[PDB]
Amino acid sequence: VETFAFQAEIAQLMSLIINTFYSNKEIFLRELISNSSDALDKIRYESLTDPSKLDSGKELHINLIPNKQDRTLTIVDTGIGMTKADLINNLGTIAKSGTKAFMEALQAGADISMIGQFGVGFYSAYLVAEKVTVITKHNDDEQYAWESSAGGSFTVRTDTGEPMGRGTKVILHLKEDQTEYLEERRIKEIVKKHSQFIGYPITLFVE
Ligand SMILES: COc1cccc(-c2cc(F)ccc2[C@H]2Cc3nc(N)nc(C)c3C(=O)N2)n1
Repeated sequence: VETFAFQAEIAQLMSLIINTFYSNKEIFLRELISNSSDALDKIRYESLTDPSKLDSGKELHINLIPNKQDRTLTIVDTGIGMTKADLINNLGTIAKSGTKAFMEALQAGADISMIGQFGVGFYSAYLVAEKVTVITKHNDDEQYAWESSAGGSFTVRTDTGEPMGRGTKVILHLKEDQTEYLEERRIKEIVKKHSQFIGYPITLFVE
């Protein structure tokens, strides 16, 4: 298990998300579904010039899986996935610029729901989760588990768990007061409200 420091700017963003009073927490789901959709668009387009990129799985979809026993909501996609370099180097580079812009927008009167416009919507997971675990597999790289409970550090390890083919699984370990996001009716309401035109099947699993 390797432990890494977030860039100061990203730690600052995470603290803002965790600490700011903001009741409209439900937007985390739209942000993660949007990320999944982008990842699916990316593998689909790449496969037009290299069909072998789908050898790791042809089906392009999103699953939402609540588990009341574990108190987790998992968002699974069969998108492009992330390499180790993405997790430790590349995504932090884009996150730095997006965070700066988002901060400027907030000072000028924007609100937290607009986070996705700045390309850093992933961190909205921390509106509802005390810990986020991400399992990811990109073609030609290993399966990794990324994890963070904020506090300025994240971990990465090679994942020896259930092989996933290709894609990303975001596992939200929900805060004690955010268990509404495990309820079928609530998730259905939110998907209908904010994610109705996503161009991939979204299957809401039941418990
Ligand atoms: C999903 O897990 C993680 C872990 C660390 C950082 C990010 C991240 C951060 C950003 F600022 C902007 C974008 C991302 C991710 C968001 C993402 N989600 C999904 N489902 N799939 C992919 C390929 C990505 C991706 O390419 N980038 N995402």
